[PDB]
Amino acid sequence: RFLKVKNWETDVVLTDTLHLKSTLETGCTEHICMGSIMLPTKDQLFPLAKEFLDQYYSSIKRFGSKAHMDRLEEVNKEIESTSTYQLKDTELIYGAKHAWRNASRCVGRIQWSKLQVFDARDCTTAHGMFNYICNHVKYATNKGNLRSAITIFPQRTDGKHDFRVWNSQLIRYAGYKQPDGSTLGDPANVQFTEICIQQGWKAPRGRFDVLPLLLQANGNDPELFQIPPELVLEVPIRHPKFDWFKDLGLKWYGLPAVSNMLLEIGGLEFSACPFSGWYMGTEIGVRDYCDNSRYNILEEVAKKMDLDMRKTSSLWKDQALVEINIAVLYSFQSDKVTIVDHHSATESFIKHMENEYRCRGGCPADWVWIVPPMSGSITPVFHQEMLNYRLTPSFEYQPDPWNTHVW
Amino acid sequence: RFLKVKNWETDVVLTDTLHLKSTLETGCTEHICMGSIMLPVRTKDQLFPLAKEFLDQYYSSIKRFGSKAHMDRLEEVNKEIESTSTYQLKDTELIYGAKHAWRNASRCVGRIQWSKLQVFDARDCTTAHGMFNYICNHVKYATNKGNLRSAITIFPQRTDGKHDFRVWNSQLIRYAGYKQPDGSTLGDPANVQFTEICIQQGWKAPRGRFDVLPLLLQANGNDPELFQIPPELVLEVPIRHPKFDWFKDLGLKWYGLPAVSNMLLEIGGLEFSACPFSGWYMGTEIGVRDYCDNSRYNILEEVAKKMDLDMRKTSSLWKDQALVEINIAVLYSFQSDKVTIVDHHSATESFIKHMENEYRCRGGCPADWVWIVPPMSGSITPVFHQEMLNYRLTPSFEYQPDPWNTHVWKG
Ligand code: HEM
Ligand code: HEM
Ligand SMILES: N=C(Nc1cccc(OCCOc2cccc(NC(=N)c3cccs3)c2)c1)c1cccs1
Ligand SMILES: N=C(Nc1cccc(OCCOc2cccc(NC(=N)c3cccs3)c2)c1)c1cccs1
Ligand SMILES: C[C@H](O)[C@H](O)[C@H]1CNc2nc(N)[nH]c(=O)c2N1
Ligand SMILES: C[C@H](O)[C@H](O)[C@H]1CNc2nc(N)[nH]c(=O)c2N1
Ligand SMILES: [Zn+2]
Repeated sequence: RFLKVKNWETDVVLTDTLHLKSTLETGCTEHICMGSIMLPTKDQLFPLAKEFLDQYYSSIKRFGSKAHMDRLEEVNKEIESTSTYQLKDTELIYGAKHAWRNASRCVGRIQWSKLQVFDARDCTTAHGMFNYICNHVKYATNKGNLRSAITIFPQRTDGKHDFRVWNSQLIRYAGYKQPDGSTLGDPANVQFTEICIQQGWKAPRGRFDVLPLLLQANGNDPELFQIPPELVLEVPIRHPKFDWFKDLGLKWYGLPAVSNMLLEIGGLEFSACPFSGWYMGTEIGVRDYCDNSRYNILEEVAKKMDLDMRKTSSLWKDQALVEINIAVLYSFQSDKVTIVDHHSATESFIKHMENEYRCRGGCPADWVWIVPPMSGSITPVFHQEMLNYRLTPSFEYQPDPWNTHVW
Repeated sequence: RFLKVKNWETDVVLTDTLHLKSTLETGCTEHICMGSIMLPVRTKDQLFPLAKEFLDQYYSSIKRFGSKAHMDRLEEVNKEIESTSTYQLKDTELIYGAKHAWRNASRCVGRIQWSKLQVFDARDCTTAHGMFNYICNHVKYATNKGNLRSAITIFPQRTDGKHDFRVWNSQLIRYAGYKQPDGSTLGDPANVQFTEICIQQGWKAPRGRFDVLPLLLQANGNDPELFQIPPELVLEVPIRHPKFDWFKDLGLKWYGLPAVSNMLLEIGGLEFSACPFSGWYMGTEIGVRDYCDNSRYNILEEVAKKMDLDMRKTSSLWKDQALVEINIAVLYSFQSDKVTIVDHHSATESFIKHMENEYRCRGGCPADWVWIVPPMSGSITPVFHQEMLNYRLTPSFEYQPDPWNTHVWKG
């Protein structure tokens, strides 16, 4: 019931009790571990509301105070009557920060309590959503000095009136499958790029075309909007030693802003809740550039490096991978856009884990996601046992809106 | 129940039914995942069903399930268990069992090779001197002058738990570690505790950085005894780099034969506490873990210095750059010396094909992602993008406690 996790590099042992408040389910059973699988009513709501308000009033040292019991009563009445309820701003801010705090796949959680929350619950149209999103982008970008932020649109009601950002992130590059047969731009978004075009977007038809936003208010059909390019901070990618590198023509955007997730607070569902922080360098240089299904440039870079590409055992993929990643880090740093390297982010996370064990009794952590996609064992997280369990408030996946929306 | 796994690079979907034959536990539940936790005497009572399960499997594999040979063997084993409280495997069953334990090893990326395993039956062994002799023959046969051949040597099974056969070494060939009075370590930090046991037991330690440890062998529950493996039997590779000439001057070498000797082999409920097995190395095992772990030889800094990387900020990725060079060096040295090694691209690719084949022919392939994904360059290997299901089949290899922790000294 009280579980230990060991670091094998340092022998440090931490004791986890926090998991015993695990509300949701993992995918795993006594018989089968699913640790590597990507995705394994009025009276439903009151338990959920109560559990949440209990931890809220607990966090501000007021558990079992008149104000506590009075708020339980009030929410109880509102549910009983309206079949939902509204969070106070304070509860909203706390819930959002905790959804991030509880994100077991997130290495960047040392930062969890410095989160700017933009309350967009009064939003009614896609234009209003667009306004809110531009403001969020400008605020978070902050001329390169990135600041974490979330903008929270109205909660689900009867589930026919959902707010959705159809983009998977606010800022992504377009994907076009060509008469050629290959893929121009980013193949991850080919489907979304066509949904945009079939909706009316005019594609500059290049390799790094910032996609238009595609926004759905109150259950209506989504609308297209171009983010002011002055709001979209981009970084040309160059190497501190290879001058031919620039000629590959690589760029990336400064602001990662996840916009397809569902935020659950006290049983309430926020289906549009775009949030942003900043990149760990390997996200761009390992995954975005080098995944076979992505910009897949390893082969191109290895050539320019004139590595021996004759045999996998020369480790040419590996040598290139590193250079690409030194470049990404160098470029962002040079242009003074916030980025973190995987060494630094993982050391931060170990420090964060320690804090959370000490101050909270634990820290849900998904090793499969926390270990960076390169250089795993030379980062301290590789040697750290983690326990993964699901706490609420949380961020959850939700189906792509096109697979649900009725026109 | 039918379970699906997807590969996110290829969209290939596989269906697992094999997980339904899974007996043992994972550590996980509906409410917690222990997927990254390194480690999460039987009566007749429990022995009967385990023996039967195993013999049903064995008799299915040979296409004789429900045969008279199948039933007779069931009766015979059953009679032996209630007469003697245990039983003996036939040679054929032992061989099949050891093969299947390997095939069922979900942390093993090398399983494409599972069916080519040389099994050495050391069940007539009675003394530590006998064990030394078996282990020398295994080392020589496996090494095969650099052209490595997989093998396992199976010493007698557990009886009452007071008569265990154990190899105290964690692998047959491993380098000494010595903690110095100044807090630093000479040789391999992973082996300090074992090295000290050896010295205590009377080993005269050369006290250098690459001293091959003596075998420490326990027969029949007796106190263990020390033996030196003949040096002529220990194949080693000096480490050099194909472009970096100062690399040899780092003074590194490694042994060619990885041979694990501290695991427990479980077959039909029988427990084989000494079952050293060997194959060959994946390059990263030496180049990433053995040399570059902070708690191991930890040569990353010295290598980085000599490459003259900028070591003042981690975001230079100097650690990453040096790691790759060390690993290129390991593969180059082994290949140049004609000692079998496999790089992590080639091994993980083979594993993916093995895995798809296993889904087709067997209905599944238990696989531990945490262990199967290499310790460098994860996402540029096809296993990183492969969803895997982890579950436990027998026959199996299991952990067991280090014997110095449980042994009753006879004196
Ligand atoms: C402050 C800078 C931040 C850094 C460096 C950081 C780092 C990361 C990284 C590297 C991943 C894995 C992503 C992938 O492989 O696609 C991740 C996942 C995640 N992060 Fe953080 N993060 C940061 C801020 C945040 C913020 C502000 C939130 C929410 C408020 C958050 C919530 C999550 C969630 C929900 C996931 C998992 C997404 C999924 O499961 O697909 N992150 N983060
Ligand atoms: C034939 C060449 C082979 C290669 C390249 C190979 C590769 C590997 C590698 C890289 C690991 C991870 C080890 C670590 O990180 O320490 C591993 C684990 C394992 N392998 Fe294989 N292997 C091979 C043959 C075998 C054989 C012959 C057996 C048994 C007959 C075996 C059984 C296992 C087991 C039980 C583990 C898990 C160890 C543990 O849980 O600590 N391997 N193998
Ligand atoms: N990239 C793919 N798909 C895909 C398509 C569209 C979006 C997408 O995003 C994955 C989620 O990305 C995240 C999630 C959380 C955090 C981050 N990275 C960040 N640093 C932050 C985002 C927001 C705050 S921090 C990125 C992934 C695929 C490759 C191979 C098969 S599918
Ligand atoms: N390396 C450590 N300890 C340690 C000591 C002695 C042995 C040891 O080995 C770990 C397991 O080793 C394996 C297991 C299975 C396969 C392999 N590698 C192989 N290619 C094969 C070995 C035998 C057949 S194939 C290595 C690990 C530690 C570092 C930090 C904390 S503990
Ligand atoms: C805590 C974690 O499970 C531990 O450090 C693991 C991670 N993955 C591993 N994978 C392999 N192949 N070998 C290992 O020793 C480890 N160590
Ligand atoms: C199948 C496997 O779980 C999947 O490829 C995961 C592995 N670990 C990951 N880790 C991170 N951080 N991001 C990812 O997209 C993935 N992909
Ligand atoms: Zn699990």
